[PDB]
Amino acid sequence: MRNKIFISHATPEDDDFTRWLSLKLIGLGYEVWCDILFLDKGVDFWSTIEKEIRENTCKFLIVSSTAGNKREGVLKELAVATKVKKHLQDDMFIIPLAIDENLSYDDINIEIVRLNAIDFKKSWAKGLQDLLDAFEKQNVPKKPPDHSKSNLLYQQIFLHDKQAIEKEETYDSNWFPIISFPNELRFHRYDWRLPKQFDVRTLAFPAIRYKEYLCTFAWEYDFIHQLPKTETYNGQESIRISTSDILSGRYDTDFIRNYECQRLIVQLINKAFELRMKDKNVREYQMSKTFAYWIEKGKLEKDKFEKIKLVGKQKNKYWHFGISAAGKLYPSPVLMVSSHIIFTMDGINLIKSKSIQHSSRRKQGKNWWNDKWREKLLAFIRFLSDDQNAIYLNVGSEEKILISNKPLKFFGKMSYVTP
Amino acid sequence: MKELIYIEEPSILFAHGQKCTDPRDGLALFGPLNQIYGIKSGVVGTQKGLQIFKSYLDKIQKPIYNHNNITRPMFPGFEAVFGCKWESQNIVFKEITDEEIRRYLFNASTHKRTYDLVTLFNDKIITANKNDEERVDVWFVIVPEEIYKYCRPNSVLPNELVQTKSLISKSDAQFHDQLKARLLEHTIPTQILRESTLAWRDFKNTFGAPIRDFSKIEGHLAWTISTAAYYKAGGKPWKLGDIRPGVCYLGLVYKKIEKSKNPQNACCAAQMFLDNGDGTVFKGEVGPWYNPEKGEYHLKPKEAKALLTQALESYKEQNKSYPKEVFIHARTRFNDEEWNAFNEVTPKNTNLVGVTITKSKPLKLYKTEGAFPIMRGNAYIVDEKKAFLWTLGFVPKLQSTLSMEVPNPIFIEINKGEAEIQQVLKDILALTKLNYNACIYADGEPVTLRFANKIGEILTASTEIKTPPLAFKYYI
DNA sequence: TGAGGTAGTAGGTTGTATAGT
DNA sequence: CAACCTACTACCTCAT
Repeated sequence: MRNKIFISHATPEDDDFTRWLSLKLIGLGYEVWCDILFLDKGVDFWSTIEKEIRENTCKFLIVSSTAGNKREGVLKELAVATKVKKHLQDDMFIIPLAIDENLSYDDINIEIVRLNAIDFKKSWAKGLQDLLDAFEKQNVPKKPPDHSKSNLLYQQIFLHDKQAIEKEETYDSNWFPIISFPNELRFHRYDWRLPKQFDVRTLAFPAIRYKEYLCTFAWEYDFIHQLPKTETYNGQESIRISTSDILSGRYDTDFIRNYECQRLIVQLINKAFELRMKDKNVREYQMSKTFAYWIEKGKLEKDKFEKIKLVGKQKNKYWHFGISAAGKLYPSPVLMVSSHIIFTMDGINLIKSKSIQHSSRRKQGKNWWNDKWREKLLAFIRFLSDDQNAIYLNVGSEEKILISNKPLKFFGKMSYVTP
Repeated sequence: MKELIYIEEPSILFAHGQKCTDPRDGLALFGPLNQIYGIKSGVVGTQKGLQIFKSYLDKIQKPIYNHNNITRPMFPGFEAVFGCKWESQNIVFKEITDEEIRRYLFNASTHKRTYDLVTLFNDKIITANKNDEERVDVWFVIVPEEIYKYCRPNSVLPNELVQTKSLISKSDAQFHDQLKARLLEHTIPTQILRESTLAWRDFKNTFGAPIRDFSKIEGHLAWTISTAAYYKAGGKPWKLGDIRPGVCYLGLVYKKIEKSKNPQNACCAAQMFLDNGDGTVFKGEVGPWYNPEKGEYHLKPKEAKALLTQALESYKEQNKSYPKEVFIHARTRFNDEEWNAFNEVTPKNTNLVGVTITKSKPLKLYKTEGAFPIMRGNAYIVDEKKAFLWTLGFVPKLQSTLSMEVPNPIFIEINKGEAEIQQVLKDILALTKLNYNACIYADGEPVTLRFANKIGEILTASTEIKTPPLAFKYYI
């Protein structure tokens, strides 16, 4: 028998409403039919509607909107509906859904102007309630309400295209692994050789004052000119610890615990970074928690490195790409490189106002996406590298810390579908 | 080359027993879980504050679309989605004229400027509920614009408008944080909105342009406001869909008191969530928790028991029995002296685990092909007690990211206890969906720590309060 | 003087265009 | 105060 209910809609201005009602209705016990539900490759697109409107369609719904009247297909779908309205001879076979407010009485199509309309402008429900009372005032064959059938189309119709595919893919990280450390970390009982008044950043080599010692990767004979009276020191007074015992958790003592050593190694890497940086052709930017390192304008050819831009302008302002390093030991001995954007007025002279540096960084930074962050970050560390893949961080005249610019990748499954 | 695991986006259920993935999409399709039928609106504001409230409440019956509907779906209408009807002519009004504003607001000192205006609303709100027997589901506060700019710290009142001087120099203060505090002994639900939000068309700058550009996002606003309003009236729109029942989530909160001489005094709070997220908040008493040497907050074995029990026994009344699993979320790692305070009161049956969720700066993950970042749900498991989770990044249904750059994961470490880590992750993810004050696809931080600081700022604003266990809808 | 860390503020605009060296 | 996220300062602070 004729039970299927059609909904003829204005595409694509008012496709939003049909998506709201058809799913609402199929769960309320109705077997509905509309051209939003079926994806058609078949050469006969009209052959479906002209058939499904004539024998099995019980009511016809047309959206009386601004673009409802004007669209070609909409008034042509309606043709058969007023043709069959003469067959069963029912005055209210065709019922409109008035959704636009601006349409006066004049602009509405004369086929439907005099027809018993339904106001949806005030509340979409308050019309829907006024509509399905007529569905009860005329006996429309409808099954009891079951919303289990409602969203099964929703997962198939709209959510089917936009869901978690099973495509495997690789992601690149900003964790940069350490090639090799020096062999051992040595401590020196300097006592009176190092003055209480001497700060260790001046040392020209990485050094952290300990309770009685000064920890360093460089050997005790490395800095004598910066700090004299070291020449009296003997090598047997130093307590030495192998590096690979520390990160392997094997070492723990009563005078120093390994979790304390692990805190020392981080600070030495950073000081090692800053020192080697002044050898590497970058201006520094004084931030709160670290120093930032960026490239001056024109210090590379056409401000591009490996066809990758690293320096551009925004409006009058000149923006550069920058980085800031840091250490971490778990899970792996790695070097963490964060990205930053510095702003210059002419290419060389920083903008002193911090207010501009942040408020104009997001004005630019929001514009970038996955491609441009990885492209400019992974290009910048290649620039700081000394040979091909490696970076030489000088922590001794003969003991160095080597870092690989190729960040460790992450494999994964179930990638999203890229638009 | 280490690989990550996908934590499948868990689902939330809706009315009629069917569950979905987006709380905005399913609501129009199904509606809220338990449904009340009447919401009388209690208004407190100026005359202009009325029609601004009248016109907008008149407009949420009408649909308002977004600029990119594919990314934040449309709003059909209140009566259409939630079933409850919200009428404009159903207004209970207690007026606070602008004439009362200028007298009580024009003060030299910010604290007496804020306190006197907070004083004005408390009497007009409490007495409006006391005298009139009218059951008001929620009381709505329409704060005029000229108060928001003038009633915070670091925003002094000009040397011109003043009409009463401060009587001693300066030798909390935020309004909606302070007003919310003196309405805690009176379990009365409140929602504060400025005139700048509902009527952004009127207040312009010099250039003839709106001060706050909502033209693109006018639809999504109907989602945030009209969802959070329905909740405080007494109806929870959605549970979480699939859960092993009998599980508890406790969210820890400290807050250092800057006004005290000791750098350890803090007002502690413990927020519990179950499946619903209506939840309950149990106030912990004040004591020395800030360790200024090490920097982290820690509890004293006395308050941990008086807080877990006052919390857990209320679960013995919420469900008829004791909990089987309890997960404790917090910002800092746990030392040993604190956990023996918890293990001592915990039933011998109940397994207990503490979890450290830090928004640290450990890793970004740059997708190797294309301008779009990795999709939410990837998670690096480093060891069997620590793991990385991407709460931000790309969302496949939405076709837009949630972070406007390469996302930042949150670091989850099982500091105490021992548990299957992948089960915490599949559960921590599900604690993102649950956020009533805004209907969004997901949060970045789980909901157990979402309002940590906003809860903390309520307790410290009034010290003499004895705040009992109260639901969350009285705190938001 | 720097150490680390935590909680106060500030600013931007609702986000993957399309003309054109 | 619609709200999220994500950056970054200077401030008050204690400790070494």
